[PDB]
Amino acid sequence: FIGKIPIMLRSTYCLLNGLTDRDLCELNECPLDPGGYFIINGSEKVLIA
Amino acid sequence: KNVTLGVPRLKELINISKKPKTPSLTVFLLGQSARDAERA
Amino acid sequence: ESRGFVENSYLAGLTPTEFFFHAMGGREGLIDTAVKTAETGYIQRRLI
Amino acid sequence: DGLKYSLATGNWGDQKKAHQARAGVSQVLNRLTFASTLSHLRRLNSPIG
Amino acid sequence: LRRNEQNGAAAHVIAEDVKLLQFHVATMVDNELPGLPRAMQKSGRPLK
DNA sequence: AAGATCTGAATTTACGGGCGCAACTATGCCGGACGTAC
RNA sequence: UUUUGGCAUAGUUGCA
DNA sequence: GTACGTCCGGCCGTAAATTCAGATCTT
Repeated sequence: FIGKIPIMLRSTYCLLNGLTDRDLCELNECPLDPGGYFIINGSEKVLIA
Repeated sequence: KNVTLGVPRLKELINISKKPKTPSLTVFLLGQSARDAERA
Repeated sequence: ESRGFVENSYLAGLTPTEFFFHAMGGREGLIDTAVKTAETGYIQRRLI
Repeated sequence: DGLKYSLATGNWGDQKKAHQARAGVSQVLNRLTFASTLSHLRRLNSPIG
Repeated sequence: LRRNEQNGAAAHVIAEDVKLLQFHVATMVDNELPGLPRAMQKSGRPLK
């Protein structure tokens, strides 16, 4: 172990990867949510290009 | 012609500067060269 | 039209090139509004 | 913490050298309407430099 | 520097103390000048 | 006459400023050292 | 029986 | 004996500075 990397939502390593809309509803996640952001201390952070 | 105006020119007038952007001399003539194009 | 003379009225609607050149024209209006506000007060405060 | 702080504050570079660090890269995601969220996620920032 | 004089300590350390005191008073009145680096509060932030 | 000096007159870094206010958010400063309990 | 409060930043946004 | 754990020490306008031509002195 060397640390913890924040994970961008709906990436290939987020747990919401490739989940159908039903399973996203079961996890109380909006299927229309595009993702593309991190959760840092509960705050949704987006990196501006 | 093209002469500086607006707030840059007003700035330079109140911010007295040794370097005008568009310094000029509206120089007049008095003899026949005032009316003669060739002489002017 | 190549150098940005738009020929359609606002009623007729602009073409894509015409629309993009018009957006270019309005961008200078926005930027000069911004710089005017940037120079708002400075000349006036110096004068007073 | 090192990623986390940089994503929590948006100051990028060395933490102790944050005086000369580029700021505002990471921003709290703007959840006011769905169009605003999409616009924020697709955003480019041009620094003065 | 006071206990250096009370003890009668060496001169080079006294000069270094005077140097650091000069820097500290100068950055206490004015923490911005084209000389030594700025003073930080041990928290990575300059002093006001 | 010649010179050295030498003293007033042309060229390079270097601070130091940079819109009125509003409104909202969100984030923030340790490692040795010493004891006590188990 | 009469209180109250973090400073300095950074970002975003409104009007001129 | 071992670890923890929590308490104490580390742009443009001046404005100064550097180099070149009279001028009195020096020779």
